[PDB]
Amino acid sequence: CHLSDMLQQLHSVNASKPSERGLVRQEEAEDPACIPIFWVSKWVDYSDKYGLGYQLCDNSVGVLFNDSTRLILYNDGDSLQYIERDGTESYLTVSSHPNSLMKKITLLKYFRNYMSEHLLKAGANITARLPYLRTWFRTRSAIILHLSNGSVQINFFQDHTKLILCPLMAAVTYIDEKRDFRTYRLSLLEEYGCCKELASRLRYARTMVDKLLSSRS
Amino acid sequence: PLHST
Repeated sequence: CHLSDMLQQLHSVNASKPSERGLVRQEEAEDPACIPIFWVSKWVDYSDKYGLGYQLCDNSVGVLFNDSTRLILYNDGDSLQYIERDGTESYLTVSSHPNSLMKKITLLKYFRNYMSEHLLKAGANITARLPYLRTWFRTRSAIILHLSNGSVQINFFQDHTKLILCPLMAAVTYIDEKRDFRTYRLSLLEEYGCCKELASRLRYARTMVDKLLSSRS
Repeated sequence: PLHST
């Protein structure tokens, strides 16, 4: 998939030593035409029993269950997509679903209710089929989320900073500690450099992408 | 953490 492209893009920026070569002109790497369409605005890790629930920035929700199936609820509050482990998709609604999906729909509704009532929406200030969560994992320092549109999002726990990587735009959005949201073209970070903080996070991102590539299926 | 901010 496009993970290989993402890895190549990150190799290229990291190899350019963007924080170690003199005048850094990070602002000139910003490219508003690359702003992502979707990212994860909230998440709930209940994976010891059920799975990982999440909200996308369009107020849709989803769950990646521990059996590797997914349920997606569109922001209309009724339309549902069910995705099997193999990626096979079917459509239904909360109002009309097979009884076999009863338990999973109930769980989705609990996750949805929780993420409607609680937590801050990441990227809240910011305004193409709906992606689903292909896979995820967590380390001690971050949660890594891989969307079916090829995007990879990394949220760092301690300082609340976040990266949204898109291999189609070859771009990274960095959400900093003050929740400022800036989208950069990766090749322009090569061209113009960046601060050591972003540089360090892009090195970490490369390692996370290698982990995704080495743990497929 | 077990959920987001």
